[PDB]
Formats: sequence, structure tokens, C-alpha cells
Amino acid sequence: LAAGAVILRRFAFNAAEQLIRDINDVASQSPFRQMVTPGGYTMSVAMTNCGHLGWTTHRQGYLYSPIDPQTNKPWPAMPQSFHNLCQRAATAAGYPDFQPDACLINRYAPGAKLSLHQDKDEPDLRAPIVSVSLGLPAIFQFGGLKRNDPLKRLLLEHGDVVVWGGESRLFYHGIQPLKAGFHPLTIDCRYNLAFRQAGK
Ligand SMILES: O=C(O)CCC(=O)C(=O)O
Ligand SMILES: [Co+2]
Repeated sequence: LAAGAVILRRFAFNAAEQLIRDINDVASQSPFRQMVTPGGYTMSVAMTNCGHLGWTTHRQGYLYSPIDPQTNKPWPAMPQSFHNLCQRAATAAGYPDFQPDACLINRYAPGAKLSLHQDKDEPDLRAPIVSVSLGLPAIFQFGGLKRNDPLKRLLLEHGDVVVWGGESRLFYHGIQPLKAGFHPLTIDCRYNLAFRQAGK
């Protein structure tokens, strides 16, 4: 895909049913919620987290916290299925030592989008992003280090895993408004699992 980045198409297909069961379990403790940006806007993507650290919005900016600010309880632990799939994908992608401490779970309803951004809240740039697609298909934009650097547009379908790191660790990326559709395992949405090393 780029220097240090790869798409492992359908890599998570066999694991997907189990991953979705575990999403449901995570969400039972820390429900999906549409977070409000530091600038005051409700995101169209609904999110939750598992693992030690959860990505959250705050008045002062984006940040990681071990506490879910909605439930005021810790985030649920990382499911075994998540851990195992992430490790295998990272290894296949050339990042054998990846040990995530954070998984952001994104839910896209039809029309939901995540505009171009960098994943720039993690101090240790040696660790890649491992990004798992489940359910409805989406167009993923993958750019460069500047907002106006040319974008690649890639369809991501159920089971696809994108990994970026090294040279491409800070590349701009996003998801275009989700097209309407049906998927037998997620019904009416796309999920994304975004694994990160957010701490030291
Ligand atoms: O849904 C995706 O594939 C991308 C999500 C994303 O970029 C993020 O969680 O920062
Ligand atoms: Co991102």
C-alpha cells in the first residue's frame, strides 16, 4: 500500500464471527457512543474501546484514558480473539513485535464517515496501526504526510486488515460516507478494530 503499509485482504474472514461476538460483549460494558470533538461536534462514527487504554475526546484535545468517561468505569479488557488476530496480522505485515495496549472499536452506520486525519496521539511511532474491517464495505483514503498529498482510494471489505507503520505510520487517512447495504454478520453497519500501542 505504501512504505511500511500493507492490506491483507480477507485476512480476518475466518475470525470475523468470533470478533463480532466479542465486540458485542465489549459494548455491553462500554456502549458505543458518538463522541464530541474538542471543537464541539458530534462524530457520525460511534466508538468504544477495549484494552488498557481507550482513545477519547476531551475539551483540551484527543487523549487516551484507562477510564471510560461515559460509564466512569475501566474499559473492558482486550478479548483473546482480538489479541490473537492482531498479533497474526502484525506479524504477516512485518511487525512481529507489536504488543497493542489499546483497541478503538468504530461503528459506521450508513452515511457515517471519518474525515482525513493522522493517528498522532501515540508517543511510540515504532508500533504500527493494525486496522480490521468487518461488515459493510467502505472506501478508505490513504494519503501522505500533508493534507493535500494525493489520496489512494481503496475498497475495504469484510475481513480486510490494513496495517501501516514505519515510513507510513503518520500518513493521513479516512473513510468516505458509508454506502447503504446489508451484511449477514453485522446487518446494517461496518465495524473497524483499530489496534495501537498507545502507552510506553
Ligand atoms: O474505520 C477505519 O477503517 C479507519 C478508522 C480510523 O482511522 C481510526 O480509528 O483512527
Ligand atoms: Co485513524
